[PDB]
Amino acid sequence: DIVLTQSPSSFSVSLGDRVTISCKASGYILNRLAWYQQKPGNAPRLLISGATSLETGFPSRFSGTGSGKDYTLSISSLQTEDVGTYYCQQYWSTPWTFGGGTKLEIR
Amino acid sequence: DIVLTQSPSSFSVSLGDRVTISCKASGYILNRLAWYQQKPGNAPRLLISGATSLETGFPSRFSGTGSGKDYTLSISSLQTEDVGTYYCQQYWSTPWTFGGGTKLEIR
Amino acid sequence: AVLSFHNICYRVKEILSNINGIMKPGLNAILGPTGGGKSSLLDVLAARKDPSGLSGDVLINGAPRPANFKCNSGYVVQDDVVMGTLTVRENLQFSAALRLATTMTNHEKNERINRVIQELGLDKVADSKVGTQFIRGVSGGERKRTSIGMELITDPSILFLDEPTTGLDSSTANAVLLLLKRMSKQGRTIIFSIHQPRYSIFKLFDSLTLLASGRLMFHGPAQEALGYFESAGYHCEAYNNPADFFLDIINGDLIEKLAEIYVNSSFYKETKAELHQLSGSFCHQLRWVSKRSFKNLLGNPQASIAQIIVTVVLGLVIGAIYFGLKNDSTGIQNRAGVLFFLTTNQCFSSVSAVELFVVEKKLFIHEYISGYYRVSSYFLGKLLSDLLPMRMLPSIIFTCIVYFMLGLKPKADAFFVMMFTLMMVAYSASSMALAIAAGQSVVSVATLLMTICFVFMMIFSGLLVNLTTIASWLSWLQYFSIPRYGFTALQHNEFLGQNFCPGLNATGNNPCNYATCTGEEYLVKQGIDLSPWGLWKNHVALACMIVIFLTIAYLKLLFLKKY
Amino acid sequence: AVLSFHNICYRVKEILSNINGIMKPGLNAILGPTGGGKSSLLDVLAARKDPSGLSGDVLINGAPRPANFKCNSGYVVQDDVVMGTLTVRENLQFSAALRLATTMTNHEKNERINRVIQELGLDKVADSKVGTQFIRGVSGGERKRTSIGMELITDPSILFLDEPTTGLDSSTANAVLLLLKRMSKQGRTIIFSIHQPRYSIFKLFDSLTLLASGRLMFHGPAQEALGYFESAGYHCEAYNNPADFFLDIINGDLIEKLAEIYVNSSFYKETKAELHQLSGSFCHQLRWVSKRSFKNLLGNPQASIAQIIVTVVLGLVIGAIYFGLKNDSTGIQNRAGVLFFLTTNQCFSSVSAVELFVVEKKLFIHEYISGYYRVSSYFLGKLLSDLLPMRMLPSIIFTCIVYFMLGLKPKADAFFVMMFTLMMVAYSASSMALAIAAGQSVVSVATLLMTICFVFMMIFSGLLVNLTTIASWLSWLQYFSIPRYGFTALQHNEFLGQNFCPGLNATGNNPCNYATCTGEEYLVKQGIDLSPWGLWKNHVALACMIVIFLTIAYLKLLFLKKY
Amino acid sequence: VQLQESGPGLVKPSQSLSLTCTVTGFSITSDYAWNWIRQFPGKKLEWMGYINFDGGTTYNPSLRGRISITRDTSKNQFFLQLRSVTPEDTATYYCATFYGAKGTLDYWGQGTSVTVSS
Amino acid sequence: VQLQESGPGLVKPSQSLSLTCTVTGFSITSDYAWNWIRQFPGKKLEWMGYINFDGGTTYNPSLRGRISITRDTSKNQFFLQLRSVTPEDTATYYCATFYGAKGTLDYWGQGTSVTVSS
Ligand SMILES: CC[C@@]1(O)C(=O)OCc2c1cc1n(c2=O)Cc2cc3c(CN(C)C)c(O)ccc3nc2-1
Repeated sequence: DIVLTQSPSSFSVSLGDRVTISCKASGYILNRLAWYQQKPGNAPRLLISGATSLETGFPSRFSGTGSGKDYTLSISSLQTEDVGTYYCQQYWSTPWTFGGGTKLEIR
Repeated sequence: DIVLTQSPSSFSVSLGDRVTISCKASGYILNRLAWYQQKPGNAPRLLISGATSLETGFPSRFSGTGSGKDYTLSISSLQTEDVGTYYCQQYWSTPWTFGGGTKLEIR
Repeated sequence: AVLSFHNICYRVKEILSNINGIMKPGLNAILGPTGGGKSSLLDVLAARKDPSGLSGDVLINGAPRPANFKCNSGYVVQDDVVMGTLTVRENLQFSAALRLATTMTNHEKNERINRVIQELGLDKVADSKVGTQFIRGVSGGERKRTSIGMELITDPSILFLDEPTTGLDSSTANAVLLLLKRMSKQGRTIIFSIHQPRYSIFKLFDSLTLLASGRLMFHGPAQEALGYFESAGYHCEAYNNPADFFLDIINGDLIEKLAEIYVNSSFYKETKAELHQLSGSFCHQLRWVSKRSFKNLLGNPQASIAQIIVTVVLGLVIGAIYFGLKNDSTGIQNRAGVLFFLTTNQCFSSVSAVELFVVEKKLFIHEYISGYYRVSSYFLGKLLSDLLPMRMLPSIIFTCIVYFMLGLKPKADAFFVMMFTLMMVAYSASSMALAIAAGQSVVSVATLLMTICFVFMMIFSGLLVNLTTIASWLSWLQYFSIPRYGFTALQHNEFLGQNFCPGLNATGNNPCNYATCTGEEYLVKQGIDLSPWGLWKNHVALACMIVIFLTIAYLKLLFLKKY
Repeated sequence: AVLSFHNICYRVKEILSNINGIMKPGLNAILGPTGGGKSSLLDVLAARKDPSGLSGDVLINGAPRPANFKCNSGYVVQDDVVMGTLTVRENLQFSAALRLATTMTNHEKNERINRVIQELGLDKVADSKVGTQFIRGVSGGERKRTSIGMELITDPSILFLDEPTTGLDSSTANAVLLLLKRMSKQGRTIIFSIHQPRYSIFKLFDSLTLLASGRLMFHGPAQEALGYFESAGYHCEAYNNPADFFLDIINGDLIEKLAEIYVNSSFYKETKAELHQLSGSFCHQLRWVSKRSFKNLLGNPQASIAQIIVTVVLGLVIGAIYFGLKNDSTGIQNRAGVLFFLTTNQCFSSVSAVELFVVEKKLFIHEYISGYYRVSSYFLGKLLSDLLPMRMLPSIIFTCIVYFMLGLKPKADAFFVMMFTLMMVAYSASSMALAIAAGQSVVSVATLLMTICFVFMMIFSGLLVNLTTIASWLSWLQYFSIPRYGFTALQHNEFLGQNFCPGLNATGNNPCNYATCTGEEYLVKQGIDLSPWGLWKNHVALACMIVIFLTIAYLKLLFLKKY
Repeated sequence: VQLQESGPGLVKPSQSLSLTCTVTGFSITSDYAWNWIRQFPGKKLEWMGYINFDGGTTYNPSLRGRISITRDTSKNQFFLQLRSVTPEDTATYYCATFYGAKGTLDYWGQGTSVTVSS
Repeated sequence: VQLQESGPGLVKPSQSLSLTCTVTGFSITSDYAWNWIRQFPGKKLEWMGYINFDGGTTYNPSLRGRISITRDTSKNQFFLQLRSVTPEDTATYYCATFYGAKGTLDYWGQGTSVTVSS
């Protein structure tokens, strides 16, 4: 199938920082790369569809810049309400594998 | 090609009337049937796409109910600002023929 | 009973000038080289040539040849025209059915065979299969006897043989010729032609004739040939074959000189004083023709079963490759591909029909000139015997196997629509092959034509090119293609209730077109009707093509140059 | 110079017991029936059989057969092994190139032919083309002479002939035999076998031998055969062929009785007192093999030009059907269809490759046992002569015609990538066909197989079924298919910069998927790489398949049972 | 648009499992595809399989023969029947809603946990 | 999003015709296809042909060899060059904007009239 390796399994950032979460694919997804955001105790809220679009209900800070296999998410000047567990998903094939899911931290 | 016969080339209706404009196709369009509205001295403003949808900027009175070849438009309780020249278009093939264009009148 | 002839000029190019003589009740022999008229004069006396090409007369017992002459005389072709896939009893019952009177009893049909098979010495091999390359059978020396028995049913007084010795061994052919010598005294006039004869053969004749480059060199009894050519200027040397010394004269140990000798032959003068004294039911026809090819069909597993094994295995492989076609974005490609493949296979397997008629062409010619059947009886029988069963089965083997493995539309009627459509396309491709094969003895030619032909038709079948996107002076060619109508019918049969964008119901609205999210969108984009007439229009087109191509085959088999 | 032998037992099944005799410098004849050993003993004395099957000895002038015996003796096959598509001068220069010494002069190669063609009486037909079915040429009676001249280059003292009379007319064969009689006194020992001989042939021999059902019946000079069989109990009747009366003894006007007569033959006792006195360069090899098949290629328009004309038409027909493939929703179907059709076409013409080796199989066997070439010289020459040019051209005819009419990707490199890919797939399908058809004399077998393989390879090529949607225990079969790699390379070559949703730029984002709005989406959905290695991976796979299938062909031509 | 699960939060091993997702605000026969997800402790998400709007269904090939999805259309329900349940797949289960054209898991359930012990 | 024509409202017959549609609020190299329409007196609309965002173009097959559409990308213009103009096609001309995914003539010009007389 297609496994989505979020090689940075975690981070340690501070407020007002531009963090870049990679999501390395095991095959060409062609911008079929979703981003979710699971706060602890909740279902994954959809964040970015199409690997470049955005979902209504977020600031214009989360932005996906992906091409081919090396998809990534850019969070410019993150907030307090944006620490979570970001899962990248491929919806190209049928077995919709998710990413490992990075987890932001505060130093 | 595909010719769009608006067999009712004209009408003679009154205000608050439900008028039904037919648009007989010379082939299967599969809901690829647009409706425009040309006020005299203007370009055709788009009215209905997909033969069942609607375009923002109109009341919920214009409604397309088409299936197969016998597409039609229903104007329930038309207003004074709705007399015009309604052209039906197929955007299925490349040679995008329009309809003859009916023209409403007031008795 | 005697034969007689006078002043025969035969052209298309006169490879003859004129041949004079009579043939007594006995053993008439024609000798010479292959380039000579030794094979053409025999077709003249057996009326196997164009009468307009013939010039002189054929006078029999003071009467010309009637239309009844071919119905009471027997000509045997040099190759084995017998049914080696059948047995002697079955084949002689066939030849008894189409030659004996309808009033005659089936007991009489049992007895008259036993008056002949007992005579031929074939009582050992009565029920023994005659023999094929793939089925061991009787030796060829009695295949010759089998054909002769096939031409002795109604007791013809006049027998004709095309090279009774070629194709057999030496002592093998002697047993045929001694049987014919037994026939030489029972009031049967045997007229034949032998290439490279032998003195063992030469010592038992009654009358002899020599032809060379369309020139006559001898007539009369067989003994005096050696007596005459001594006076020509030669002498038969010590221990030489007389029948080979008769060809020692021909090619210079010239033709005009020897012919002038024959003009001043006393053997010709007696014949000059002789000749100028002379010259001065359908249901039954379909009851047994169907059976014979039916037993040919059963008696050949390597062509009947071997084309079912290919059908079964390829029925299962296609059942394993596809196996439950999904209703996803790849479903359109798979369904169209398999329908494509099943249709193309039917078509291309039907280039084996060219085998049926091309192999049976020479037998058809001899059997119709003998008058065993009307041409339409042959045509309504063999199609009932081979076109019907061998194409009903694979259209059922494919249909039963690949339908429920692949999961094609799970309705009762669609299963049988696919069954009937494959049946019709098998018939239609076979009918074309039948039109393009009728009246041709070559295989490599026709098969070559059929093969390009289908390769063009598939380009118009609708998969390799979208038929609506062809220049309008080519879009009339999309009607001359059999793989178009069957493939269109299958796409119409299967793509109606289907959907191919999972999670996206498209039948109400198709947002974001260029999608092909339902069966109708793919079907219309191919230029195929959605009305229920759009299905059976293909079937009536295929039925008309069957009838037209069978009529072209019928006319080619009718207007064929049988001579 | 004499031949001699003693106590020969030959099995696979002993159709022999033991044959004893010597052959003087003269005219040695072997007679009998076809089932007898008359065709096997000649292969024994010419060393054309398995030595392990051989038992006894072959002693020549007090010396056994060395490895040099085949390089200084000449065996002539029954059928016309000559190049009827070439002329006598060209073919005899070929046979002079591979048999005369490299040190010998080209003037000597001009002269030694003229010492032989002048002897054969073929000075009239020196530059006249020998003859084909489709090119009128010399008569077959001198085709026999042409082969004999091919086996007289280095002046072999020992000549062997496989049935010098069969295949020719009577006076036609006499002119061959009188030429051999001229060779019978020039110190050339001719050893041959004739089926159904004649007294005109029989009157000029020097030594005679009779075989029947693997049993020896005569040895010694040819005159005394008639003298011996009188004492056996028979008498040659008045005016009978002596050579045919010698077979009158065989089949009952038993075998053990006549053999026991031969054991007590004085002709055998003298031979018993005789035998027990006895028993007691590569660049040059490729310089001319390429030329011969090259002139075969030029001297056959019906196979060389006839396979161009078609390519030319189809290239034009395919140029007219598609003609400017649009970048709309139908563009994917058309581009994939044409690319599919081209790959398939190449594979199918490759199926006539069998006709190269299967027809040239018997000539290859005789020519290698004669020692004209190393097997690799034949294999590096014929592929240079027929595999190279006949597949470089259609891969250029298609490429030049259908590229700019259809409007395939308008770059310089893509034109040549398509050119090279079609060239490689032509080579690869021809290589597979060559491996299947190496070492098989049958055509209908392999041709059936190659079609079967291809019809399976195409089912996997990627159009008729989506390769990613196959069960994982079948997705390993997608690597054994030649139409997969070429078709993948063409899809990779053409579908890179393309777009197919007009008005919808898809390379930035593809809203509303299930759309296939760019070339990459179609290419990936087929399971095809997008990296530039994904293109040439197919080419290296095809190059490895060429080398592997040519090696399988090379081993089949090497490990073939030549005997 | 509005999903919710209701089922046993415990089960004996190697027998079965039943979950039910009742959909309000929308009819499961109208437009979308409806799928299940499970998230293990030591959080890793794992999509399980979707039932189409017209009863057709496709399941995650890792879960073959074990998962089945049925539906009761007369009250907008679809059922997760998971058989021969090992104690290892004691994950938190969800029902979710897939657009088809947008392509993403647009809507989710609330979250039911299944503990497979004895 | 914002189109406008500017050209001669008259022409001699059988020579040529030039119209220019300057697009503001959007770049004609970005997304859409850009087409022309004409509406005759005795109003009947007639779509003429579109130039794609990447220079490719497709024209109405009734107007073969007579219509050509060029583009000057450096200022967002596309040009209607109509040659051998008969006096019969004296229609009111428009430039319009086509979505591709929505499929409809979403945006239109203002309306330029061409009278072909002498
Ligand atoms: C595309 C149809 C098909 O691949 C199939 O799926 O069914 C079987 C089959 C096919 C094509 C061809 N054949 C078949 O049996 C035989 C054949 C001969 C062809 C010849 C003549 N051969 C003797 C080389 C051509 O010159 C060109 C294209 C040819 N295409 C084909």
